[PDB]
Amino acid sequence: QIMHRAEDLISAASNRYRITVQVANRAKRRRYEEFESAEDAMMKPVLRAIIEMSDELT
Amino acid sequence: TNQFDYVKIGLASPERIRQWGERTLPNGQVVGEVTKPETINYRTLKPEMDGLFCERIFGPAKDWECHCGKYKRVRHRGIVCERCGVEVTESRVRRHRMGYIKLAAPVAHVWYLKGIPSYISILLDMPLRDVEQIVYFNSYVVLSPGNAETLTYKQLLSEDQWLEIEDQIYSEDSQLQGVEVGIGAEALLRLLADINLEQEAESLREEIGSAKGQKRAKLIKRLRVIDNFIATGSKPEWMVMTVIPVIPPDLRPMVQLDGGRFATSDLNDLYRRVINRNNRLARLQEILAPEIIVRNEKRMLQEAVDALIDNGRRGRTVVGANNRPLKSLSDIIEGKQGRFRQNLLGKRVDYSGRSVIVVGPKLKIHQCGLPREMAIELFQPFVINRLIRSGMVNNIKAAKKLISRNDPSVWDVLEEVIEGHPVMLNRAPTLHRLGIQAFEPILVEGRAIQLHPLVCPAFNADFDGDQMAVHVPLSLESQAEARLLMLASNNILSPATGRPIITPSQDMVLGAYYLTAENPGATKGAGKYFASLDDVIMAFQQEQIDLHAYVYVRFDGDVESDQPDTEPVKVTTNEDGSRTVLYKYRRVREDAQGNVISQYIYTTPGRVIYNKAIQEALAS
DNA sequence: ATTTTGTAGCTACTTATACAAAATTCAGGAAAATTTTTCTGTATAATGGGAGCTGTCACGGATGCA
DNA sequence: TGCATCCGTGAAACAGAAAAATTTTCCTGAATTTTGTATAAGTAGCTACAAAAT
Repeated sequence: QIMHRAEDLISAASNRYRITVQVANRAKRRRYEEFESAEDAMMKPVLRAIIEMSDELT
Repeated sequence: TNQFDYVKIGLASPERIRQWGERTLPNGQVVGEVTKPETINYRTLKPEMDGLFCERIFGPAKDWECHCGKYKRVRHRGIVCERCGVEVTESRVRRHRMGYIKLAAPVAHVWYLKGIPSYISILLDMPLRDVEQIVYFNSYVVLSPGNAETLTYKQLLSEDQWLEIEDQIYSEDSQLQGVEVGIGAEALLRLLADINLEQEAESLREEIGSAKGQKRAKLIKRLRVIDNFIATGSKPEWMVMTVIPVIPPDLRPMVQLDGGRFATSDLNDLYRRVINRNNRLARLQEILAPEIIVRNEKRMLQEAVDALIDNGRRGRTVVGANNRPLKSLSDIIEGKQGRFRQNLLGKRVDYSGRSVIVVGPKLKIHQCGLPREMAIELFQPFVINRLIRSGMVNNIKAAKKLISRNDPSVWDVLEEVIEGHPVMLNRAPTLHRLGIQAFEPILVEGRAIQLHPLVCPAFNADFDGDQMAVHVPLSLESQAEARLLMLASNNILSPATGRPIITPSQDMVLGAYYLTAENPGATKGAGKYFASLDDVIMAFQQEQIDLHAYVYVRFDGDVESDQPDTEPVKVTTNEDGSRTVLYKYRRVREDAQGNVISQYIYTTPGRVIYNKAIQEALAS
């Protein structure tokens, strides 16, 4: 689940920083790109970013 | 960030000081200087035109408005006023201009002077009460010329002696030596400025090898300064100074107060003082008053200056209408409250909210209560955004208004804005990193913050009235790492020690205790038998057994019992797999039967709960 | 069998132009008027202030020393 | 010279004057509309008219 994904995400990746930031900017793009595509009000671009980086990417 | 790399601490030579306020204009004639100590006019309130708030040298307080007038709009910007020479440039140009005072007398920087090493002295090789005398007009010095005769160099003529130096007058033999009797810093000046120093750190270093068991400390010191100076471009003379910078006015702001009264700033005060003293003194030499006034005078000036720099340093702490020591330049950037330490490492941000605190049962961990009142404001904008997204709100003021109307959205949209959006909580200033973590803001009614027990220890909270404080993160990136790495879930254990820190702590322990204890006499459902399914449970709601009641339970897994028993006891040697064997807890079937076909555990029906409860929470 | 369609047509007929001085006002100037700010004097004689505060430290210095 | 003390840290005058200012006036001047006013056609009208569809 996203929670365990969020865990697995950084349970087997680069510096926990290093990750984040790239999670971050990603979502940044996930927000910039697809700007207000699917409302996303619920699945924050960050959340997206995470899942698509903690499961999709994995 | 990419504007500069390193800073360059140092001193401000009189050119650089006067280079803090030139504001030369296209009429071509320089300014930045202030010829008046007074502040805004009495009739109107405008800033004189050469006082502590002269616009034309700091800037038009009224955005694009030549103090003269004629222009009251950005339209007139680069263009200035002929008549006033006001530099029309909005108003933020102030708070940064600086201006300065040509000094009618030099002043040995308090800092270099009464300093721990009194560098001045360190370089003058002359202790205080001697060089300290020289300022303060209190003695004299021979001067290099003054002592070219019987006089001995750096001999303090004080005054009586100095007069005796005037005695034995040149009307007699000899007395052809020179002058510069050091009554004032004006001479300490050319002391400094006298000396060369390339010889120091080498010709002086001649010593340093020698005098093996000599003072040593003295010298090397005296070096390292010197050396330093020469190493930098520092000529000691720069230390005394001659012209004074001046704070962009508004930082010494001064302000109309509603009731009409005004908010004077000690800055302009110290200042203005030294102005007078100065001017006046110039008028004293202008009127060629007999010294001892003018002398006195300088002395004063001197320390007016001084106090400005640093009140209370040396002479008598100035005490104005504030009915207390004033607040010199130094001290506003010093102490516990020097600029540094409190506005600067500790500023005082918004997007926050405090409150009392209260246990938030029902609400799980990694969540927080949140009152509705505060949650709005914290989230203010974000929400309005969502308005406009949903379109319900058109402009903002639209929103604004609607926000106060608490339309359905206000308590509907919001919380969609909100979840996901971590928040950070903190119980008072907290060194510990875990002292503050990330949290999911869930709305809640009254006004407290709900709060989870498991996290309580970390923050160390009572609930006797503590309070906490909230902040909220913005960039999205900054959200990320809330989640990612402060989210109060994921931090279980003390960073100071692998130990966990979440730990069910009180009563909840004793729940568990009491759950799992071992009431003696346990009879109801004691010595009973069970086989998975959580059977025994059912029995429990049907009280088939007692919460506290030893009973066999089919469980093929492992115990741990405490009080290990591993070895058998009283194996039941009968038939197939019937060694079948006891244990202080177990009871089991190996041999022919198999390996462990039987597996009844001697455990109370609580403990089974517990075990269960974990269990399922854990894997599945 | 009138009517609407016409075509071959204009004339009336009316924008359009552009100028245009005339208004017609406005701004700035200039005073000038005056109000407010400054400046200066003052004659018996007069000749050192105020305060208090009195409970850490340290250190390095502490030169100062005996 | 280690061993004093001992810096000072982290916690109400005035009248007389004048001169300023300033400031109201002006005025004025110009600059700036509007309107008059042409202006000039072209015109889009419009008004009969005519044959051929009710």
